[PDB]
Amino acid sequence: SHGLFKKLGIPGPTPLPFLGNILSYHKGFCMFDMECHKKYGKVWGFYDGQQPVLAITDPDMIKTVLVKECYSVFTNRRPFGPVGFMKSAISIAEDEEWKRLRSLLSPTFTSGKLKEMVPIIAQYGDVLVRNLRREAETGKPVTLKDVFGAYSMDVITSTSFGVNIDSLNNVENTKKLLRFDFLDPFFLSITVFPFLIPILEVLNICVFPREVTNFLRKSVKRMKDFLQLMIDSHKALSDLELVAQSIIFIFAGYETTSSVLSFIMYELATHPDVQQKLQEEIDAVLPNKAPPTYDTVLQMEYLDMVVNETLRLFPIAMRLERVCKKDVEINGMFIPKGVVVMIPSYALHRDPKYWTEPEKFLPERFSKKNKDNIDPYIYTPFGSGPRNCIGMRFALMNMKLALIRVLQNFSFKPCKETQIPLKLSLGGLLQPEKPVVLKVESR
Amino acid sequence: SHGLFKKLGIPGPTPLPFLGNILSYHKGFCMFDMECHKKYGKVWGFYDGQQPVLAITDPDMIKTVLVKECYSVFTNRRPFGPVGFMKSAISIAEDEEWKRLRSLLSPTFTSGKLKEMVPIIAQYGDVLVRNLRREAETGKPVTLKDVFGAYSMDVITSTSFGVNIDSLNNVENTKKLLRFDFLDPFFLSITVFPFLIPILEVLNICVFPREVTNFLRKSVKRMKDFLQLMIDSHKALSDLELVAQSIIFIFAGYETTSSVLSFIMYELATHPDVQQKLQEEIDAVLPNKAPPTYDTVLQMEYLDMVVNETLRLFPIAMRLERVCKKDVEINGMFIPKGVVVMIPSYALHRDPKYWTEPEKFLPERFSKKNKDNIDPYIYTPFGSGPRNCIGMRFALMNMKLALIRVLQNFSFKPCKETQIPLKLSLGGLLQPEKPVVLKVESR
Ligand code: HEM
Ligand code: HEM
Repeated sequence: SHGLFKKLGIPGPTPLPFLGNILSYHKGFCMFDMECHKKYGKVWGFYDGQQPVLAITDPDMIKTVLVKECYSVFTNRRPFGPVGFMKSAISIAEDEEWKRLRSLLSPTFTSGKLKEMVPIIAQYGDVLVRNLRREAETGKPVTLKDVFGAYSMDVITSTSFGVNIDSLNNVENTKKLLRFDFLDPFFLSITVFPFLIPILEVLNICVFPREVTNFLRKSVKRMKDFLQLMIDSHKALSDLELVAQSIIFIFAGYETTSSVLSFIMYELATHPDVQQKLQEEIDAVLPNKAPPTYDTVLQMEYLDMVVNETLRLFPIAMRLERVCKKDVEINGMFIPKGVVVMIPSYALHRDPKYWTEPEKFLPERFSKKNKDNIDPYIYTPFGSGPRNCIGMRFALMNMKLALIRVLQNFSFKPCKETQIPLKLSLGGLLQPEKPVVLKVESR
Repeated sequence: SHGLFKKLGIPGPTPLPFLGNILSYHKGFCMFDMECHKKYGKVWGFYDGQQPVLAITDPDMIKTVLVKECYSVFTNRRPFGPVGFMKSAISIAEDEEWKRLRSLLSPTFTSGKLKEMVPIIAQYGDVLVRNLRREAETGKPVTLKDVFGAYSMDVITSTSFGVNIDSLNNVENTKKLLRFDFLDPFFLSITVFPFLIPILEVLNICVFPREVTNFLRKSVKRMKDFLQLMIDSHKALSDLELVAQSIIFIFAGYETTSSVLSFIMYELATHPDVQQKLQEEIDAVLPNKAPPTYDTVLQMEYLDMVVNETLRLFPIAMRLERVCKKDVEINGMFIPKGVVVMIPSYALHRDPKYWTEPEKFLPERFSKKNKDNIDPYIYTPFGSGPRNCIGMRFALMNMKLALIRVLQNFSFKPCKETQIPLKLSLGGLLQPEKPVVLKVESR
């Protein structure tokens, strides 16, 4: 299989037997994508073990894959690995099963359901503030991912299950047992030995820990709006499949939001003029520290620009991927069946062809003047098409609500322990090498 | 997975952990199907390892599976196992790849191409006769599968590749290395360890021997009408995929025809009145030992009845199977995705509900009077629907041509070594326990 791109005339790094190009992931696959783009141009191919992967960067071709030919050709992501019952999670499911799950779970994220959650998640924005004042009087720098993770977990639990637990002063199975998720050498052996995935499945081995899953399974059992929207009810949902969607939302609510929130606060700390301008917008829109509402959040243009520019620099998804279901010929190029088509979001977000000074944090990229010159298929922090991020609206609103409440009360500065410039971890996930610590001063 | 049929309300034999019901194959799976039909009625379910299999016997439901819902639900047979490049063989391919192969190879078996082969395969019918006279003068009984296999291999090679080799006096890679195909304990371990199939594939392990495949690969290479119909040319064929179809046809030409021919000659030997009546029809239609033609073969009604009644007693395919592609509800019954739907041809052919005295060889079942009372979905020796036997017309013509030439010259009788009644082998394939030996006397 390692002669595919050579026969297609498609350039790429020469693969090694068995391993493919996975050894070039020593720099992390975000640096691999950037170097491959620089060296091979618009399109290139490489191998994850034996799996051929075709990387595309042309906006026309990206839109054809993500949007135009989603249902007919590019329906599914690359198979997850040994999952067990998590095969029914929406982000893992394939074909008509995903179509049903996407249709059944879409009502959860409507702007009507979104407006209902804002009074619920503003109560934790005040607990988050009080928790911040505790360490603000301490005088020593704060670890943001701890307090933001507690906030994000509190928000996702109550909005999903209606359970209200202050995480910082306590909460274990969730959060404390949701974090885990290591960069094991097991995942590397999965791509080198993908033929072993059916072995681990029959041994009831899964990447998820069996004790937390059975906790949620029995947690939702004694639980007898997202939890309501599935219960009150294509085809009706199942009990064990009920739990699968909860794990995704919990992980997406906790891990994603709190990681991006820490990146934003880092950028605000290292750019005080941006922090001051954002604080001035918040005080103008919400005079006298008025509580943020659904409609006031949507009125803050500079807040939207700061969130967007941070998601440009740190697209936590790093890559978009779709499995080619059949032989196709897109935009003048032929894709054989079984090839994983990959869009390197991280490299595209930092490409000098579309971004001026791409490494610099400049929110004015997303101003109403310059936003029209931004291609929606180069800048894809939430993906695109029918399989984009279903919680995009919730994530943006959840992050902005936390940012407003936090900046109304505090200003953030670098401390002696702050890593400047921030160094990204090379172990897969888009996270800082050192945890982000910042000085917090009450306004 | 072993609780599926219990939750469906579908009866069946209680499966063992890991193994399923495969231990009940000690009697051979043809006896297993007959006993299950007798015990559980119209429908039942069992497990090949972890694989659930649903057996159906209602003619309405069979027609829905084989004919009505072939392209939408029941397109593919159960996956073959470790195949290697033989995954592109038409009888193994799935979905649109099978559709292309079925469309590209259908012109091989037209009645026009069939009429062209009759003058070609009549030359071996005369070599077969001369070979038979040699052992007829010997005076000792003859092993039919040897002389019929040589004939069938000669016919399939010349009709497929245009190569003309007298097999009996010689031919090795083909035939002598085509037979092999043992009832290994490896196939049993395949169903118990179906998760290991991707392991054997990556180790370049296949059920087919690697030396014969590369012989045909290089045989057809120096070969630079079936071989012509693919070369002279949906999507064009491939070199390594060229060889895959040749292996199927060679195996189907050799193994299938010669096994059924031996069953027919056994029945003729143990029913002299049937043999005499058939000989009288052949002498009436072809006076003075006239060579059989395409049109004279189709005129022999009693010849057709004898072939059909033998295929009722010995349907060498034993089972028809289709993988359920999606959740469906057929004829008032719900089939979940991934269940193998199986039609037990052997048991249906010997069911007292449709056949009087089912164990008895009675060609008058298929007379023009009684043939109308035969359901085409109970009697399915060549399958049915778009995925039936593509070589049905060729096989029937090839067998009848051999039978005519053989019975014009010889009469067949049991000898002291003849096994009466014939005992079927319990090791999977529908073949006699003892090889069929018969006394051959020149007319
Ligand atoms: C800053 C926060 C987030 C970012 C940047 C983000 C980004 C993404 C991206 C890029 C995808 C893949 C899109 C594609 O393949 O085209 C995705 C998928 C998904 N996200 Fe998010 N996401 C975020 C937060 C969330 C949240 C808070 C939730 C739920 C509470 C969520 C639920 C999902 C689901 C269910 C999918 C899979 C959808 C499907 O396969 O149909 N995400 N996300
Ligand atoms: C007495 C002789 C034969 C019998 C009883 C027989 C029976 C069958 C049956 C029952 C099937 C499966 C049908 C289904 O699944 O519905 C089949 C498939 C097939 N047979 Fe035969 N067959 C015979 C001879 C031959 C010959 C001589 C050839 C070629 C030279 C051949 C080529 C094929 C092929 C290619 C398939 C698979 C077709 C597909 O999957 O589309 N068969 N046969």
